[PDB]
Amino acid sequence: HVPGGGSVQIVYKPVDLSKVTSKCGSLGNIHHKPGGGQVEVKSEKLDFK
Amino acid sequence: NKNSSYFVEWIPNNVKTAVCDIPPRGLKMSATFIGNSTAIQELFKRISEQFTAMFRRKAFLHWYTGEGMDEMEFTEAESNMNDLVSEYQQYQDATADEQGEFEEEGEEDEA
Repeated sequence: HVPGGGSVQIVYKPVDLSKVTSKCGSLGNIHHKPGGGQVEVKSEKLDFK
Repeated sequence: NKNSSYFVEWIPNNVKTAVCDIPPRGLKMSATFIGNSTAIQELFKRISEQFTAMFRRKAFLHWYTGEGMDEMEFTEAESNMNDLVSEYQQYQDATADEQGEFEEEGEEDEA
């Protein structure tokens, strides 16, 4: 007679991470509009015919 | 903290607390322990060798077969206890370090 059993195997799945996006707001915007254009407002026309 | 060697390392912080207001009659305060250790390997280690000591020689066994049991069943009770003591000994001092399949991809080779 061969005496019974004496054999198991481990309940084991290794852990890892997939498709974890680096979605931080650290560079979250790029858009700009200038603070108006350059103009002259200080001078008269002096249009005395 | 002082007994780190007596806890298994991949179950963290191995304690269940719980507190009742009401003590046992005739004690001002008490606590109950229910500890689950690998140490119980000892029970199943001793009993399954004593069991192979018996069924290997069909000793005491005529009384039970004599009630309608079969030798397959002694084998399956044994098969399982030996399997069970092998499961508690698989986890006796089982690593928090990764277990098995330690093989890899190599280096790029000239063609």
